[PDB]
Amino acid sequence: MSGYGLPISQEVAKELAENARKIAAPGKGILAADESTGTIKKRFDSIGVENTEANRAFYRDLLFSTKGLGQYISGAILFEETLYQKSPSGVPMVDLLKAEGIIPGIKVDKGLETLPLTDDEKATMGLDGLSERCKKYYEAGARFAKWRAVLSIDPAKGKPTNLSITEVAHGLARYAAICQANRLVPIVEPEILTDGSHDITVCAEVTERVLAAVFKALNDHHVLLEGALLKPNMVTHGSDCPKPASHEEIAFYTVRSLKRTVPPALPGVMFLSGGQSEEDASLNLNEMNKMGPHPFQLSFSYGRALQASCLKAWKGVPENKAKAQQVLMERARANGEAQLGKYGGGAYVY
Amino acid sequence: MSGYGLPISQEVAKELAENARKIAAPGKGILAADESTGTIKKRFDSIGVENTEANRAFYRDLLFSTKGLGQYISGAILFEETLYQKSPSGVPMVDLLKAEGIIPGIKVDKGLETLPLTDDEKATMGLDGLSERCKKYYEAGARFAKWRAVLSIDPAKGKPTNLSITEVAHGLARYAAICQANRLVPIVEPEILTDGSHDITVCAEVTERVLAAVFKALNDHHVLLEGALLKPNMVTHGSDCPKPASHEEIAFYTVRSLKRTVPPALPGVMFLSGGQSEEDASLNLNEMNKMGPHPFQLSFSYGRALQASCLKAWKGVPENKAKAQQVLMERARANGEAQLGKYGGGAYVY
Amino acid sequence: MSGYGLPISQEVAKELAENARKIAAPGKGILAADESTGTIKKRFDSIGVENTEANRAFYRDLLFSTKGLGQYISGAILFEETLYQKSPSGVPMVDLLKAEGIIPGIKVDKGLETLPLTDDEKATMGLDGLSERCKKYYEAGARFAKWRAVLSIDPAKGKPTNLSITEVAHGLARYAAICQANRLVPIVEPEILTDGSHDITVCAEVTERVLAAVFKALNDHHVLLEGALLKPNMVTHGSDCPKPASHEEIAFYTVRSLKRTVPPALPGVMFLSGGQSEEDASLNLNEMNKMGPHPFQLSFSYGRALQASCLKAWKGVPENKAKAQQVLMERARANGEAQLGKYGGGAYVY
Amino acid sequence: MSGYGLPISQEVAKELAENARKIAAPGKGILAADESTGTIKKRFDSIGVENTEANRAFYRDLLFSTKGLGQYISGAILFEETLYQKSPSGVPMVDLLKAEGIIPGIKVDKGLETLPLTDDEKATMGLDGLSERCKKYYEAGARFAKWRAVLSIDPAKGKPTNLSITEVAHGLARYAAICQANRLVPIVEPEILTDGSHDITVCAEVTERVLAAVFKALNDHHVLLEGALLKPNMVTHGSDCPKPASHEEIAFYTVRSLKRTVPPALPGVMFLSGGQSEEDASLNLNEMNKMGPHPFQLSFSYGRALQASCLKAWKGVPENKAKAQQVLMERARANGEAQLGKYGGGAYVY
Repeated sequence: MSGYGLPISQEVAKELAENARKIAAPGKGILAADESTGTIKKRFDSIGVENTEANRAFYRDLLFSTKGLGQYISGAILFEETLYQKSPSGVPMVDLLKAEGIIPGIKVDKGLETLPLTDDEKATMGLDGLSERCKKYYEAGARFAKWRAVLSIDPAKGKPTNLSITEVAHGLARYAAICQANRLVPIVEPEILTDGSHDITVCAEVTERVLAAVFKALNDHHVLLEGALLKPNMVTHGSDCPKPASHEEIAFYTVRSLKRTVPPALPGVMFLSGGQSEEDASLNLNEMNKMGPHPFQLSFSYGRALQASCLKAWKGVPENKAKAQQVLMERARANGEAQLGKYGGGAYVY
Repeated sequence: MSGYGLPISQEVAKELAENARKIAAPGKGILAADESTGTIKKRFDSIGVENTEANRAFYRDLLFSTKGLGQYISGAILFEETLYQKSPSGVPMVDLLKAEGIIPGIKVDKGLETLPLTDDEKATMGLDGLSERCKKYYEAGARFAKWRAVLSIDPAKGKPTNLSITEVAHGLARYAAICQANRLVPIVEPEILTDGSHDITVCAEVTERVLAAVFKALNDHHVLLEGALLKPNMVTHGSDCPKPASHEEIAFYTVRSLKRTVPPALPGVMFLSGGQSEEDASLNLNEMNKMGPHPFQLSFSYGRALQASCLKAWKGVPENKAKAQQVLMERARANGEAQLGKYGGGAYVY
Repeated sequence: MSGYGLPISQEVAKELAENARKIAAPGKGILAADESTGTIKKRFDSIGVENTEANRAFYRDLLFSTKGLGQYISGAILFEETLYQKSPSGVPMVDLLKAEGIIPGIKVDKGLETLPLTDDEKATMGLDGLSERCKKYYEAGARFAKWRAVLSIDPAKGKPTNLSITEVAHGLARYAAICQANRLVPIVEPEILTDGSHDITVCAEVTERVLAAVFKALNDHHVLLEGALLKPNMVTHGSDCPKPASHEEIAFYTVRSLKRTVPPALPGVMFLSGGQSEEDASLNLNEMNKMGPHPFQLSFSYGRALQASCLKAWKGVPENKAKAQQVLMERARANGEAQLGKYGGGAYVY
Repeated sequence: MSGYGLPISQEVAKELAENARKIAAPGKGILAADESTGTIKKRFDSIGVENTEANRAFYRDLLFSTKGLGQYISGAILFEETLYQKSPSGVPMVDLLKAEGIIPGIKVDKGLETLPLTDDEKATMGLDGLSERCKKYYEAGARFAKWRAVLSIDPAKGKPTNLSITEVAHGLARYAAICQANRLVPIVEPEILTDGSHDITVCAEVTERVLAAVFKALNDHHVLLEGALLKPNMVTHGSDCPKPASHEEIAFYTVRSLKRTVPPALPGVMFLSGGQSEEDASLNLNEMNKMGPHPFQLSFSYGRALQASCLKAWKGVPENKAKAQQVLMERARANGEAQLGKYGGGAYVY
């Protein structure tokens, strides 16, 4: 009809859909290694390492040159620096990924900014120049992108407010359509933070409301779900709760929230770990995939939950490199097995 | 949180979800026998039968007393008259349904009314007194309800307009929540009419936009998808097209439109036949279920496509009753087999 | 364009706009005498009068036969019973109104019903058959209509919820367009109740949000603002507050909330009195009209604030009739003078 | 309540409201001199002048050093280059404005970009870094800002589409709130282009729909209308029409469209001239202000309609400077008089 979205290029759509399914491949998930300069500082400060360019290059090479990582990792999200970086030995980071058949991805948002006259609710910035950036990143080897939006739960303050949800959904939908116009699969990340002492049922209600708004906006903006991925938070108690919900509970409410809101043309839901321990992140995903088969792949896009022990094993010490790659492999295998519901553990409500 | 829907009664939710799954049972579908007085007149005029109460009672008894119908029919939608009617032999219509294990359902809308200052776009009326009606109907044996909204495609006139879609979605969401509060599974019927000469791709675009709006509104109104059913139109060419789309095309675009918009917590999509021939209705459903397995049951809620030949065989003649029940069984079996993708025929684009 | 509202009949629009301006006439306002059977019982119980048909007829005749009332009263809202009623002396109620040049109006909503899964938030019912009712009421002499929606403020519960506001706005917009299609000026009444201990600034915020939503919906539904009236609550402290806001404060925040949301094509804002005393209702309106001139008429549509002392003077005693009509005239004059900012009293913040 | 906008700083709000009223001063309007490098090239190519920095500095100095211009010009919108530029004689451009008491303003958008999968419908870019830019611009002397969004009318293509309107409104509301957080009055410019052969009544319908959406979004984002200005298109026939509407018609439909959508807390509507001749722009504004008094100031924010003859008189020739300033004064006086409805000409439908 007149007034509807123009037809997407079949050739572009096929590439997006093929790459989205490759990223959401059974038994595999995403390594989120896209910490910005300031975020990697936090990661590095926790093990007392100077956040220099050489240390960042050493560490990202340690990750991406891990032999056999591609058995469990389908894609790696990079920060812009890393996409154009060489390892200490001189090899481009993207070439390390290609050697393992890992698809490079690129974080494209420009971080967070307070929405005026909210109680420090956040807009995600980055649409300006995004289309041109996506073209350059595709040329450099990226085939998917990531944009992080953030929402808070605070019942006393009415958070997340209508304005927060509307802004998050609008930014994610604009970003996703721009990515697809430039042949990048968009990872849509509406992260609801665990901050607070709310119950898991409150997280479930908020997650549903947010995802319903996000997917309506994706439709409004002509986003191709077949060529997109979702990166949501699992549904959990708030982080100030003294009792973490059981893995069975987390899996139940997470799957329920997704099935109530996510159309099944979407190929993959790649969870963020959002402060969970490495073992919880694996056990929670495993429990969801014992409830399968599902209408979309339920898998992982983990940063902290894939790297925490790796970092602690490396300690900034070059000599600890092999040990560090071994622990990364241990966690990659755990989460690949969890994708299949076959992880053995390591060291209806309406 | 404060400001969200109160929790639905677990006992009510369980009943709704159990009955919705019973209606969307594999190998079965819905007989839509809820023609109002004026609509059954049309049906009867086409075979030259006087639209008297006795003829209506005779015909509905002919349908519901068909021995073995419950093998293929999970539920029967009734008009209010029929819900409180006895067969010519004195048996309540609901008792005929119960004897076959067919769940009674009830049409609860009060028909269509033009939206002011539209080009005869239609609102569905009936919310006033609906909650009280649902209570009475549950007492009388109904366990699901139906509400029909209607949209037109007309590119030159911009139909369906924003106001049409907004009204359809609002009425369906209010109706569905009221039904569930009264322990009735709501069938949500946003019918996009085939009127016009538009292509199947136009029907697909409009269907997507409408369903995205409907399901956002269902979420806004706290409707439990686990205890609801969808009754949409298949995606087809307009009825003024000289070439009907292939069964393969209709199945592809119909499944695609659903997977792009319908969250998989919904248990069943029960298609309306919307003027299609009996054989097309079966072949189109069969073709969709050759593409399975699907995240929800794809089945039928057919009026014309289950009764056309039955009516033509009955001819208002009492003596043609057995013959008429035989042809009804033939079509019920065809469509039950089509639900499984096993109907043998009778007498990716982004 | 294709997809926009069809043009309203110029002849119908002119009648609506002329009658809306007659109702919002300088120095005059509306007598709200449309208490349903159950609401007039409350009014009558407060003075110990049996709520019989004869007593209702006696009292409404006492009101409408008050000589000279038309100097201050432009229109009178009636309950359906009264529109078709005769005075104890045999004169039709509408003929009493016509003799004073008071325009008859008619309440057309069917009362309130809880929205499912809200904390007893209310939908207004009555759209079914409304168009046909409006035709009959126009024939009987009504030239404007009234539909009351209700919202609550409760910060701890997040009231009014998004669903409440969406439903209120949708019902009011549908009702208003149906009225105008039938040559009745719609009074749009989104009453925010005073219940609770919130501050006047909270009432101001909520009133703004509600009115912004209402007027967006009126536009979506093709409502002619030139032929409509608004009946909102004044902006005040909650009724559990021990200190009532000053008349200066109430006037400031009320005018501010209106000027921030109401397009000036609307001819009149006719305030409800919402539990205020007779004197407060007059002084608050007077204070607003000392701040004039305004882009729309600020006037009154008072029930309790025009009748409280009248009822107390009548006491159900026929002999107290003249005294009762005198006190009604006293309050009508007070509020007519308040419309002009000339009431002498009786017995910027961003 | 919890969940509403935090209170705006009273000190910031007072400054914004005072400056907005100063800009919308009776008998005055805005000189729009904010042509970007590429737009001023077009302007300069039409008179055959090389678009060098020195020529731009010469011309902007010619404009802003016009003696007595502040009698008719309350504010001047600048391009960023000009805000930080000195005249050929060495005087900062902002100091020329201050000497005449003209308030400096700054264009802050980053231009237009196609919305993916639309028929070259445009988003306005520029939110990234906007808050930080506004701080710098305030320091440099700017007290108001401008952001231009663009919509097209094309009935056959359904333009402006829902996505276009939603994007325009979202960008304008985000921009306006960010400006106000940084003490800049935002000019909200949703320009509906005249392109096409549509009638004035089509322009009126589209303008209403767009403005209703814009002002709902401004409310959603907590924008202070008391400290904002609107810069809309007048309501006219499309530019391909052989007959331009009468000045009486343009004034009627323009005022009507505003009064149907713009809340009267907004202090000023400062029209763009949008391709009209200098004389039409003045006569159309004059005709609107013969229909006064209005609930907001109706005035001008003219680029082409204040400069066309000035440019043609200058011809890039330095010696033509005084003549050019004289013609600028002639047009400034014409439009200041038109603001009052006192321009003498130069060389109800529902």
